[PDB]
Amino acid sequence: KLFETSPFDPLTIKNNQDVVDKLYATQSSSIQEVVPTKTFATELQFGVTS
Amino acid sequence: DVPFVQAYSKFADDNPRHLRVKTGGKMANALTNVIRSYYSINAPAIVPQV
Amino acid sequence: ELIKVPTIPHNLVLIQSDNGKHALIKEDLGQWPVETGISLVNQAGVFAVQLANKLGIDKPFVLDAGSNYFTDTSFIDTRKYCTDGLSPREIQKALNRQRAYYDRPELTISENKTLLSQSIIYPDADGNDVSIIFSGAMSHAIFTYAQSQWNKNIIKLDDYIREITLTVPKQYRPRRFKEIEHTHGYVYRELNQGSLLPLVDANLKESSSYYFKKLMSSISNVPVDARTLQSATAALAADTGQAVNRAQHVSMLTNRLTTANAPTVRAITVLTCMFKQFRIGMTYALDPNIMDVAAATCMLLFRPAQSISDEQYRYCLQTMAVFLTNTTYDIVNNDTIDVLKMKLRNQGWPFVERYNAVEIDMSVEPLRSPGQVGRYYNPFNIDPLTKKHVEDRLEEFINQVQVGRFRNASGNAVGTTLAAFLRACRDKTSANWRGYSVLVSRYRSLIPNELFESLRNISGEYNINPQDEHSFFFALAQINADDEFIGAIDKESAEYLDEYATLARDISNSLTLVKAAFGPLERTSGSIINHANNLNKVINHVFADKPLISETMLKILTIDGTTGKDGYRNWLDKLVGHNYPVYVEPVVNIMNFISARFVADSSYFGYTNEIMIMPNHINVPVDDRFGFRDSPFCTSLPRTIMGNDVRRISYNVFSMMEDIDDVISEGFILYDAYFNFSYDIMTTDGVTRLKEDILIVTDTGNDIKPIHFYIYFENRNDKKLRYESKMNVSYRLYIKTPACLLPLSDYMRAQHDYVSPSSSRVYIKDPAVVYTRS
Amino acid sequence: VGRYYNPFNIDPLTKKHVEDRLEEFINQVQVGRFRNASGNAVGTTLAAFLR
Repeated sequence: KLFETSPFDPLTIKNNQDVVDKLYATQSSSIQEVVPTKTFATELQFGVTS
Repeated sequence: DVPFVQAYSKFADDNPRHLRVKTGGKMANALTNVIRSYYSINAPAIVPQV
Repeated sequence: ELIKVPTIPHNLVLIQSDNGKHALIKEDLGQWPVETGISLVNQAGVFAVQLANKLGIDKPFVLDAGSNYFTDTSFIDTRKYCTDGLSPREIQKALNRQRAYYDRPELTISENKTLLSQSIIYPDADGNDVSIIFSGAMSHAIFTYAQSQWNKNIIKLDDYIREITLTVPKQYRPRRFKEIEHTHGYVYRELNQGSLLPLVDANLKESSSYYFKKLMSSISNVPVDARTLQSATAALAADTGQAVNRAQHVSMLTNRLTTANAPTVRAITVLTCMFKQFRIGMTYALDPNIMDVAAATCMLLFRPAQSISDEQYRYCLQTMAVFLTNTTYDIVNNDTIDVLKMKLRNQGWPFVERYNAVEIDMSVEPLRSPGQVGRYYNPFNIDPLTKKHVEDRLEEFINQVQVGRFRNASGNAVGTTLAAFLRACRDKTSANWRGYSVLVSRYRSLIPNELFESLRNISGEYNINPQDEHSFFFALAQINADDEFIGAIDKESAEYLDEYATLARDISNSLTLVKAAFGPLERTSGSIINHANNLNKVINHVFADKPLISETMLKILTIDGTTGKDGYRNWLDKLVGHNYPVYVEPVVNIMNFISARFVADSSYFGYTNEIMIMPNHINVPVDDRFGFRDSPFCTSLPRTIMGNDVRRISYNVFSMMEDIDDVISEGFILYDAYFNFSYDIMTTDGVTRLKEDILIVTDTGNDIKPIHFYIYFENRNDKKLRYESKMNVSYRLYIKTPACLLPLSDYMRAQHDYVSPSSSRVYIKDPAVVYTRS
Repeated sequence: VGRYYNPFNIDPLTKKHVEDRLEEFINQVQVGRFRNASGNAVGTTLAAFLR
């Protein structure tokens, strides 16, 4: 078997966003270079609203 | 262009338009005609009192 | 986040007569009341926001109408038929009814196919989908302009990363983006940086006190190594012989030691080295002791010269002279710094000089400081390159103090006590400066460069007690960076970043409000009274409902005890006449566009500048395109009627006219006012008339009643309606034909193009490029 | 027609006190020492009142 858990089921996807979303959901099964944690931000600007 | 639109509307009684020549409206015509009348007694002097 | 609009907001409606002879296309954008006597531009601003909400363009968005299509059953036809906009089948039904009235044959198959294929979707070179649909002209112009404005803030992910690489610290694990996101990733970000200087410069005491208090609370909780004072005290007692039986100067130093306020002082230490000019104060006893001299010496040696003002520096030198040289405060009151330095140096005291701290550059660019280099001072005046004090002769100076004779010609009790105390402070600062240097750098990354160079200790709240200062250096505690403490800092960085962004938006909003609302002041009672009343009206409106400015600004303004309304009113007052540059945002551009069209094209929104009242027996040219009976619409208001120019009267003059009966007999044009009007188009045939009488006469003045046209289509060979129009109607009201009306024959003028971005694009909600270490 | 003095020596044109060095003057009082032998925190107390 090529994969213990498939990265994504091709039939379920519909566009490019579902591939990205599914890959994030199944990333725990794979050997990840960097294990995700809380994200750190260095820049944030809020624009004026209507 | 907002300050110019107000000034033109007051002077010409009409909004400026991109496809219509900016002539100053009826005030410009009246000002031109009275200038002709002042110079000579032989000028037409056709501007109505109203 | 970004909103994906599924359908194009066309505003077209189809009106056709019952017999089908006449049909028209009308764009309905609503009716907006307009008031005369006040500025029209200001009113147009209020209506622009409401119009934007109606079209759905107020908030950032991208069109997603690419998938709204179907394919014909014919095998040749591979085109994609759009379903947005006015349906071509509706026009085909209207056109066929028109042909039935004229007895023409119905539309052929070839003509039907061309009409039914007018609305299509086709791809462009860049992968975007272009939709050609029937829609209103102003709806197309406003919607497409808003698209171009929001697209300015949508950039590729790799472009966003390149703009924020310089601000990424080294101690954070990089984020691994998916391969799709690197190729087709996009982020909606506004990258303009707004200055916080307008708030800081106007309110310096309030801004400084707020940020110092927040910083002090964080630094006060830093863990420190628990080292007992017994080892330090025992060494001091041995060096300067301490006897229970005798009274010595060393005891006065020892009994006054206390570590109760140690967390507070160590937070002050960080504050001095974190800001450019953070000046601290120090008040000694009326009769100085050996503790005050030790405390004063510690301040001059281990604190930056930038933190000690000249007046404090002179006060420190005066205290030493009173104790060491046996003089009074009144004598040294008039002596200068140079004179005081000579007095102490002659007696053998060398610690009379301030020392400048060495600046250390930050590794990364400070936040909200694009293209700038950060700096901070090394604690305890230790040169990082040499890993020792700036003064290279400190060892020699301490020995000189030891052999000196102060307060007594015979013996060295005072000198030995101070020398032993100063050796202990030197050793503790040498061992523990690295921990404080790391602590200072961590808190420096929280503040921008503007706050670094602007905030000052104006109030003087943070003043160090002499007992706390000398106990601080004698019992200096090593800084321990616990994992819990490290994570707490990371949470604060997120909250600091959000607070700065919120403040920048509030400053930009307040700067826009001041320019539009208030003018310049004059040395007159009328100007002052006018300004005071207008200022109160604006403040009442901004704080009503959901306040315009956030709670973060109100905390800064209320830090002195004043109310939120009062604090904002004072700050707005100082902003009048500001030269601060304000970056124009996409939403401001959108509103100015709709405001410009509201003024330029008034017939779309239900008001006009001129109306004409004319007797029925006078024949005037009218718009006959739509087939209306007794059409109240003219292509343009005639300049001449029957060879004479039409009289024009302003509304104010017509209101005061008492000879109105003579004027109406001839006919006139009313102008210098905004006339709100409404109309109803009925499919049947009838007498076209107005709902109410044209004018109302009162003893006070004349006025025009609200205008509402009942418009019917015309059947020429109807004697009953022709006679009623001429005999039952005496006066008629004419306005310029609204530009929203469009005959069915010109349905090709409703074709417009909308571009939707590619469907391969993926939008990233969190574009940050690093993770937390743990 | 009449004329009156604006209260509290505030210029309406500048919207501030007439003395253009007031902020510098108050900071000078805050850091000053006045009665060292017989007084405590006179400068700080007076400065806080002035602000």
